[PDB]
Amino acid sequence: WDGKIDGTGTHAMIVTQGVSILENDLSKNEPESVRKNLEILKENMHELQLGSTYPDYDKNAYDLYQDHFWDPDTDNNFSKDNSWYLAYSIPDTGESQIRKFSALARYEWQRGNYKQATFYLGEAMHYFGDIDTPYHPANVTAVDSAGHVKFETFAEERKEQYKINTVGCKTNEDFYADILKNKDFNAWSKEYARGFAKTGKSIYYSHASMSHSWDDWDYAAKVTLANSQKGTAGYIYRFLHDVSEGNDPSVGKNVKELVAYISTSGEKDAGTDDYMYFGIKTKDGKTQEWEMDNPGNDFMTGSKDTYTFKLKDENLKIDDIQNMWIRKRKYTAFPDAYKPENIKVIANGKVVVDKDINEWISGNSTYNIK
Ligand SMILES: [Zn+2]
Repeated sequence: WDGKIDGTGTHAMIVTQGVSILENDLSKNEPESVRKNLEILKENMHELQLGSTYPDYDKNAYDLYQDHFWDPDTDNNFSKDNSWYLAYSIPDTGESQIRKFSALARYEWQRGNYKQATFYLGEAMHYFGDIDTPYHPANVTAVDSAGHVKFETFAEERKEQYKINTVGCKTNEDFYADILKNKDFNAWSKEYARGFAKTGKSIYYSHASMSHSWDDWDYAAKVTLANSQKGTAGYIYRFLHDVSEGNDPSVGKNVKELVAYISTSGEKDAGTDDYMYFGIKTKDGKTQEWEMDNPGNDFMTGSKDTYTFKLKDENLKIDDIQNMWIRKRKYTAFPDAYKPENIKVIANGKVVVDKDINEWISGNSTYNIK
């Protein structure tokens, strides 16, 4: 879906509708804290709207927006168009970004930073909205087909007539109740998103591609836009319950992957081109290290980078990881100083490390973040 940097456009309509829908379907026996948090959420509507359109204008966006894609069947963005990386990486997809930003959103909310929290939730919904288009889950880029942009423009112009005001049931009913059943946010979000993405991919082949009429496009937009609104409303519902009761999805679960969200200082020369590594040390003195290298230029001055690391051992708990750090090693003969501003480490949908740094890492040195 289209979206403008000022927080207007199809993307903004989906989240704005998502809140109204929720308000409409909210059952009377819904907890009081949920009602209050929704009021705080409506108070911050413009940040939800800005976050919903922001990823397309984010200056450190991938050249092709690879991560805005995800095939629910193959489980990747364009087969491996990021340009798949073995032994170190973990390419981001629309699906993983929903999880990343969802974790950031709950974290900020829990500390009363509603402004930042809502912006993050907004970004998470941008990615869900995308996977609910016909083209994104089918992995059909703008380069691959002219119908891609054309379809999103068709939708943008008619967005007003595709708004829905309810999912068709109250929150105490099946659709919403199901959302709350699985405490493992991550396992849930993946399946929930898969269902909508499969419907979008089907719609592409049966109605939204360039082989179809314009009465077909109307039907395709009506269905996928309705589903986008419906699914967003559910995500918001889940969010409100999670932030209101302080539900934690990481509990007891093994840590199979770690996600690092790094903000590089905006100061002159803060970015670097040297080899960067992220490492962990376990209580038992066992260590693992991965090279941080997604890319197209990582660690640019003022950028925000995401890395996902898969752990070797699969029986570890969060408390088992004694230390974590970042280490830099020179590329050429002269070290390239690096100045990170902050680093957050996410495990099982929970921000486990929120570390401000704001200092140079001049040469070949290690810097503990935990
Ligand atoms: Zn979009």
